[PDB]
Amino acid sequence: RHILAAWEGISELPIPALAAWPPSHLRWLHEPLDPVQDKAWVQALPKVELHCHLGGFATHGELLHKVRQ
Amino acid sequence: MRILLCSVGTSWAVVPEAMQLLGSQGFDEVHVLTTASSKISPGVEQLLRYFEMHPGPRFSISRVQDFEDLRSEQDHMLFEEVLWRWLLQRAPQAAHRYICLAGGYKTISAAMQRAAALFGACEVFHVLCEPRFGPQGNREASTLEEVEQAIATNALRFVRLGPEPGWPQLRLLSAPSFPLESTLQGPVHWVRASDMRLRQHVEGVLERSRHILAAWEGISELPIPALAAWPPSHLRWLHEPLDPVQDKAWVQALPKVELHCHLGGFATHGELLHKVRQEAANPESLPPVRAIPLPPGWPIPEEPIGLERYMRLGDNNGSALLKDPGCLRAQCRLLYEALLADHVAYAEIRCSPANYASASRSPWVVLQEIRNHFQQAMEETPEDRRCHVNLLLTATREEGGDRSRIARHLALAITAAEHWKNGCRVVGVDLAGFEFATDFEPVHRVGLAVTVHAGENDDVEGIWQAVFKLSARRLGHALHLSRSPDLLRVVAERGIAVELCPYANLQIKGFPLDEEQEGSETYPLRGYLAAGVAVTLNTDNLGISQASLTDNLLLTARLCPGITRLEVLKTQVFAAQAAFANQAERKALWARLAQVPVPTDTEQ
Amino acid sequence: EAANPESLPPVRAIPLPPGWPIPEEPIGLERYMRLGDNNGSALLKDPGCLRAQCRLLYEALLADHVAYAEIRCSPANYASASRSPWVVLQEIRNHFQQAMEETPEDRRCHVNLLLTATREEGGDRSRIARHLALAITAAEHWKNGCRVVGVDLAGAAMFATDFEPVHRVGLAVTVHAGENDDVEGIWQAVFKLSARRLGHAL
Amino acid sequence: EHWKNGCRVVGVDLAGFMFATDFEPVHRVGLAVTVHAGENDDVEGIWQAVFKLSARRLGHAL
Ligand SMILES: Nc1ncnc2c1ncn2[C@@H]1O[C@H](COP(=O)(O)OP(=O)(O)OP(=O)(O)O)[C@@H](O)[C@H]1O
Ligand SMILES: Nc1ncnc2c1ncn2[C@@H]1O[C@H](COP(=O)(O)OP(=O)(O)OP(=O)(O)O)[C@@H](O)[C@H]1O
Ligand SMILES: [Mg+2]
Ligand SMILES: [Zn+2]
Repeated sequence: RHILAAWEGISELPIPALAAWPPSHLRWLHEPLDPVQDKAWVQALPKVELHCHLGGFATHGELLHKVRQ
Repeated sequence: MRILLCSVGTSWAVVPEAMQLLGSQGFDEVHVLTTASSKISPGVEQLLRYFEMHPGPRFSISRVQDFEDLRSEQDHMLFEEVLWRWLLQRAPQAAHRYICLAGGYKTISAAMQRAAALFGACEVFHVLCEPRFGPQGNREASTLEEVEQAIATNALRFVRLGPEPGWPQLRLLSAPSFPLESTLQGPVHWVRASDMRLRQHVEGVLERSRHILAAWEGISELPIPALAAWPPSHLRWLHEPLDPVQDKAWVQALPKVELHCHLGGFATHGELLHKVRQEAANPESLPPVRAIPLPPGWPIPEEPIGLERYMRLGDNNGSALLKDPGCLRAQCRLLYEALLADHVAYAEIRCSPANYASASRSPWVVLQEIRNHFQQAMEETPEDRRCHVNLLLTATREEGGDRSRIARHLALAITAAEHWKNGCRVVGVDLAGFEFATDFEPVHRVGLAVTVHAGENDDVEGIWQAVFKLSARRLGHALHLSRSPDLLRVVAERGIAVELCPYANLQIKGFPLDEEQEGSETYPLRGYLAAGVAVTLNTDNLGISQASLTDNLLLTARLCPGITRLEVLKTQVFAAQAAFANQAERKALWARLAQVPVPTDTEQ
Repeated sequence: EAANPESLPPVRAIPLPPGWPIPEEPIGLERYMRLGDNNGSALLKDPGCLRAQCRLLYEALLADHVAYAEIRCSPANYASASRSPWVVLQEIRNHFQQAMEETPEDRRCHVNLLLTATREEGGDRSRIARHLALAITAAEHWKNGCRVVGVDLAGAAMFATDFEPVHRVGLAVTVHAGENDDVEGIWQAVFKLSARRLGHAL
Repeated sequence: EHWKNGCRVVGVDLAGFMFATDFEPVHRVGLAVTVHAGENDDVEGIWQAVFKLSARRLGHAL
């Protein structure tokens, strides 16, 4: 059901696996992002990092103390 | 709102008992579909009597005039069609749709179940009544008093099979598109169906959905998403080697993309040359028709003839001939006609307006005339079949000659880039030479795309300089990429398209044809494809080569052994992505590409 | 005479230094440029305001008895999303050609055009490229009447600009001398840019 | 060229160059270049990174 319903307009979805998503979930995906309420969904997302300096990771706090130890 | 579309046959008690599935709430309105058999009459009067009292819900009766008994299968098909039409009409929404299948024949009950599956029903139940009624108390309620007793004694067990959403494609079918012929006869409706379009539409939708679900798995390996709706046999046919002969008609119908085509090499001989000459404005200035003999076996020469002979093979048209306005107009119109005959959806033509300028006609005038001829030809064609033409300016490097033409062409391109923002546009410059970086910073500063045209050399330094010095977004005739793994990897990574002209390459350079397996001299098309390079197949010169885009796509089957048809579709997609078009033209091209011809020889 | 009076910018208030035209003290170049901010690209993007400028200017040369003039224009500064730089130049040329032909051939001031490729304070050399390409395109287009006769280099990038193409099409080059005493600048104009005239070489 | 599996060196990021004279060797060997923008609100640097440094990514191009 879900795949056929979302088949029309499948080139507008970044990940092609989103077609099998329920239509209500796709409508939610098309709604503005909520930082307070969407913390868990973003936290569980598989992400790609392309800009991260190694020398600016543990610059203060417990991480810095661990690095020094 | 809550409706209940029930079925009545010899037993009319189904409807009154079905009127209590919810209980005290009942149904705001109910309907019944049955046959026109005479035996169904007394049940109809009993139902009307039952409706006389408890007239809370709405009431109506519909019988099929062409289906009474179960003595035929065509009658069964007609009954199914009428049931679907009546469900569409008397039940606009399945969310507010309660369906009862207790009444009707066994085939009738199956029809209600199948219709609920196809079009969806908010809830499907089956009404039951204990036989503790009637004489002897061994028969179920079959009269008004007995029906009320059953409804008043809780003698009706209701089995609900659960909601049933149906098919997304079968939930947006409005009844007005499937009208049912009704004839008011008293307090009942006599419904009839004209055509069986509904059943054919449902069957086609179901088959297409099954094909889509079967192809869902490998949806990222299909160049065009619309290929998932093909039958699995078709998708298997698409993975087999391309047949140069049997597949001619399938390739001829493909919507193709042309990226490497020269305006001056189109009508170089034959009848097209004579038509172009006849169109001339002043027939006296026409140069005499030189005698240029084609090599034996043309367009497939026995041995390669190099680039100088190939270029000289088209001296009857071009700079000396297109200086006539009428000849230029005929050239443009005939080129657009040839593009239309090949089903090309997007084409980039290469022109040298400075070569066609005269005392009274500046390069700007020639360029404007070419652009307006192509735009007028485009506008004279239906949008569904219209080939979109864009223009590239060729800034060639003469052998120690006129270097002012390069400057004139670059300035012309930079000006035409802003001049036109719709229809036929000037989208880039073709650099046939350097195979000079200072001359092209202005080209990059205004957003013009650059394509470098390799020729008469097999060096990788030229390709390296074009990629990293000229910032070329496409490469023409880069037949020696495999000879440098770093260069090939860079080309694949940066997404630089490679323009290949099968016939032109074969005639100028020469490659083995119809071999068995890929040797060290085979055409590099499949080696490039396996390396991740965006490869596009083009014509170069329609006239000098005597080959169309279809002919080149077919010859790829002999230059490359085992090349599949999915590979030609991939080349078309690569060309669509590598075109210098804007968002609107790109959308139109992608809409056109989504219509691939259906194979006809999928039987082996 | 604006065609779209609903788009004309408000008439900014610009005060002239006391003693104009003869100031009591040199006001520099930056203050000089700002003094003309009520006209130019602000007003000349209007098709109707670009005619009054071209006609109110030709009758100022007639009242001064000028016999030959070369006007410096920047057609790319007046180009909108619907009027390309070539359309603006196409119009400036024909607004001067039309005015010339409507004057008796005895008091007719002959007007030619120079395209000013001004160095920009953003490194944005796209404007330079468009003007140089426009001048090369208009050099061959018009052989009679009003003509584009050269480019005005009002300003190291130009030495990396490859001004050779303008030389190959027969265009002349004029260079404004910078506000600094850059003797090394006038040297490169004569021998690198092949300038045939020098502006403000004091 | 040393490593071909696992963790690899896939490119270099220029951090304030517009000057690609000493970068032809990196493009020759196939190393991708990402140009990292500075605190200056200039667009000429972006043009040089795109066409002079042949950058494939841009950092903080605001
Ligand atoms: N957000 C940033 N913008 C610009 N430069 C940065 C930024 N973050 C780090 N850098 C610079 O990147 C350079 C190299 O990166 P990295 O942080 O890994 O080096 P480092 O020697 O450990 O850093 P540092 O001594 O500056 O903390 C450092 O010199 C730092 O100045
Ligand atoms: N296959 C090719 N390989 C390399 N250069 C080519 C090829 N085909 C055309 N050219 C170059 O393109 C230039 C302009 O292309 P076009 O075919 O439109 O020629 P033209 O304007 O008719 O002039 P002419 O045929 O007299 O050279 C030609 O002068 C030729 O130098
Ligand atoms: Mg001003
Ligand atoms: Zn070619």
